[PDB]
Amino acid sequence: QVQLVQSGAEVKKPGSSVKVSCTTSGGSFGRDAVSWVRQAPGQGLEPMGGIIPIFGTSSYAQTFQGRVTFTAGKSTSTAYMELSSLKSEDTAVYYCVRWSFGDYGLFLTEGDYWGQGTLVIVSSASTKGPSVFPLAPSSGTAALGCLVKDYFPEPVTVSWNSGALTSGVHTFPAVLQSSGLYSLSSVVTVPSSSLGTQTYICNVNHKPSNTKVDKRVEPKS
Amino acid sequence: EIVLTQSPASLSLSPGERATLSCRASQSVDKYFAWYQQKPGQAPRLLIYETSKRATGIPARFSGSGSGTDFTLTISNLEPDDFAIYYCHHRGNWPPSFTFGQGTRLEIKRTVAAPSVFIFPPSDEQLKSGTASVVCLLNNFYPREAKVQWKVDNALQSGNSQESVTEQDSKDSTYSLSSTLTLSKADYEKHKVYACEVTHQGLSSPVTKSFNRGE
Amino acid sequence: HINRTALNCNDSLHTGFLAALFYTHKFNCPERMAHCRPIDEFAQGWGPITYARPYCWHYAPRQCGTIPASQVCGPVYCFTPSPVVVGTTDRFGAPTYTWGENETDVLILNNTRPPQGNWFGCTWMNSTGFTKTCGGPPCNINNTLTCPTDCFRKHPEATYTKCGSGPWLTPRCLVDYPYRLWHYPCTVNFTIFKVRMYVGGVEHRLNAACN
Ligand SMILES: *[C@@H]1O[C@H](CO)[C@@H](O[C@@H]2O[C@H](CO)[C@@H](O[C@@H]3O[C@H](CO)[C@@H](O)[C@H](O)[C@@H]3O)[C@H](O)[C@H]2NC(C)=O)[C@H](O)[C@H]1NC(C)=O
Ligand SMILES: *[C@@H]1O[C@H](CO)[C@@H](O[C@@H]2O[C@H](CO)[C@@H](O)[C@H](O)[C@H]2NC(C)=O)[C@H](O)[C@H]1NC(C)=O
Ligand SMILES: *[C@@H]1O[C@H](CO)[C@@H](O[C@@H]2O[C@H](CO)[C@@H](O)[C@H](O)[C@H]2NC(C)=O)[C@H](O)[C@H]1NC(C)=O
Ligand SMILES: *[C@@H]1O[C@H](CO)[C@@H](O[C@@H]2O[C@H](CO)[C@@H](O)[C@H](O)[C@H]2NC(C)=O)[C@H](O)[C@H]1NC(C)=O
Ligand SMILES: *[C@@H]1O[C@H](CO)[C@@H](O)[C@H](O)[C@H]1NC(C)=O
Ligand SMILES: *[C@@H]1O[C@H](CO)[C@@H](O)[C@H](O)[C@H]1NC(C)=O
Repeated sequence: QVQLVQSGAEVKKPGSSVKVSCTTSGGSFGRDAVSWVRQAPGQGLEPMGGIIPIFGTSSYAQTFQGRVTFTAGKSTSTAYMELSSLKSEDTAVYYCVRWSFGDYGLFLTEGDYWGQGTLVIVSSASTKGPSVFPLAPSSGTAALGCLVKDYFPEPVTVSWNSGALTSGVHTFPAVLQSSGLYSLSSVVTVPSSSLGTQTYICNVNHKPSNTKVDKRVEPKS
Repeated sequence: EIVLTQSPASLSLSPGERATLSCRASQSVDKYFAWYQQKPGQAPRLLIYETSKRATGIPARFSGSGSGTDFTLTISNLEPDDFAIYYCHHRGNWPPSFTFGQGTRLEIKRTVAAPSVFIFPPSDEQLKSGTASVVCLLNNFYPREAKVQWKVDNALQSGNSQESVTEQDSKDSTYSLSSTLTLSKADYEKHKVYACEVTHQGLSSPVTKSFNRGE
Repeated sequence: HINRTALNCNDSLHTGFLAALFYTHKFNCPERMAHCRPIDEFAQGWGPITYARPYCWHYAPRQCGTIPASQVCGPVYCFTPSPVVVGTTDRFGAPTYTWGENETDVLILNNTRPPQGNWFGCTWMNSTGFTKTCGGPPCNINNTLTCPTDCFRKHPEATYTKCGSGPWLTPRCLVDYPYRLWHYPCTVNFTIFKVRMYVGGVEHRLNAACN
């Protein structure tokens, strides 16, 4: 019955260093290795290496050699990971995993104990409100949308016509831009013979900045 | 540096069927092979450890096999929301290290459906801010893999675009994608023909949507 | 009980011994074992037997005592005719289950030969990677041989039952135990025989690794 508690979600200016924490339940680690696995938004599970706290033996994966460092004490509850010279590629979730290892005698591989994950977002930015831009309709059915651009951090919530139009609505997951800000598109497909007459408005709501914007999307002239 | 290559990348199936995933290894592997699943927004779940042993709680549907360099995960009577991404995994070597697969996506099986392509020019309010964004919509297609390329006055654009994909829609089992192109206000006014060219299995030929500046 | 194994190991040398302790395919020698000498290179002494490198069979060990867990890495195997594992304890003999973390924790290896007592001798490995062995006391029987095993040829009355001090059952045979190839990596090529010892009338059926 072992549990791991990881550091809180952090946000670091690009090109700095970040230290994430991993603390275990049962007093200290022992005979066990504490390994680190990252996952960038959407991508696969990408291991980084680990440390074996009892011996001090460091394992570094080839993708991160030289900027990552693993520390732990022989009988401490906590094992560390520091990553220096962060870019936006590093924006990811970092897991620590405690496992027992061996192939041979008294020591056989047991255990899969994972932490809860530590989100690290890499941006120059501070809480900023979105800029809502129309994607005007032009050409059956037509498409129109809202471009929620240059906001930080997530989440925004887009709904249409105060929530009465939900059918045929797509709000795509946002993307971290090179600025460090977020950009989003919600679109909805509507009957083409309605464009001049049915009014369309999208409701953008960015809780971190108390920004509420209602931008009317009207076909271009 | 053991390299677990996992195949297929995407498996397109419907509930009730048998899902078989393979993972081949650059070298032999000392048992302690593991299979994991990951649902969106959730952390990976252990299914099988030590090549064949089912984890705690895992239904008898999931079966493991393999040895040496070749391992397979066997999912019988595919049930709803066994549909997720799957990773093979190995533990060992000195210094003790993790190797993971590249991943495999179980999606809900559908008929091929081509994308609906709409192109959006930059707002006149956005141009007032000094940036132009161009948006390309692929609205409801299958399978998930559609390629988009931005051509501005016949110049292929690399490093100016960024895209997102939705998750498979509960009812139509299709996908959507929007790609966003960014240019400076001046550089956008340095060109005329803005094009969005889409490649997809439902399309015998590239579909190109485009507009002319101001027109 | 796995917790009672002392586990203080640094391997700043990169000897490779740390990996062999855990993963089977990382096992560690023919250059260095050329100091071991066959029993025929020593000389007979028939004076009445009185009591006096660790991987040579002709090692003369001091009698076993209590050793601090601080300096021990891996399991500690003591040998009756048969193998046995000794764990960490406190100085009063009570078992300590903390992986050897405490500076106070010790391993009580004090030996009095069976049949009277406990074990003929013990092997462990210290933190720098060196196999260390105690037992006996060995027998005093340019080529003098202080017998740690069954030296029947150089003194008839020097038998393993009489002079045994460790895993070596004869000058060419050592007891097989799970971590034998870790403490004595150079005994890798040894052929294994099922053997049987009678010490005090108890049958010790065990496996033996021989030349
Ligand atoms: C594990 O056992 C080894 C011996 O097998 C220990 O190494 C020995 O450590 C001592 C002192 O700590 C060394 O003493 C030195 O001897 C030289 C003689 O050339 C002398 O000039 C120095 O002033 C000093 O007294 C000894 O050489 C060394 N032997 C070797 C070759 O390793 C080791 O410390 C043990 N590890 C532990 C207890 O953690
Ligand atoms: C390691 O040490 C702990 C004590 O330090 C041992 O403790 C008990 O192990 C059993 C295993 O089933 C548990 O149910 C108990 O809850 C444990 N704690 C108590 C109250 O003593 C443990 O067995 C040791 N492990 C091994 C295998 O060496
Ligand atoms: C680790 O070593 C310490 C040495 O201080 C031990 O300390 C003893 O702790 C008990 C607690 O009940 C006291 O009553 C004793 O008086 C302490 N003794 C000494 C020498 O000060 C501690 O018990 C040890 N733990 C283990 C794992 O054996
Ligand atoms: C143990 O036996 C192996 C062969 O099974 C020996 O390996 C060979 O040793 C000779 C030395 O004359 C070398 O020339 C060969 O290159 C070795 N071959 C292999 C397979 O490595 C080994 O030396 C023997 N002794 C020990 C203690 O290792
Ligand atoms: C291992 O031994 C070396 C050499 O004596 C020493 O400098 C080193 O600190 C030891 N390492 C640990 C962590 O005990
Ligand atoms: C065991 O040997 C030690 C020395 O290592 C000695 O001090 C002790 O009295 C002996 N007897 C016990 C208590 O086991």
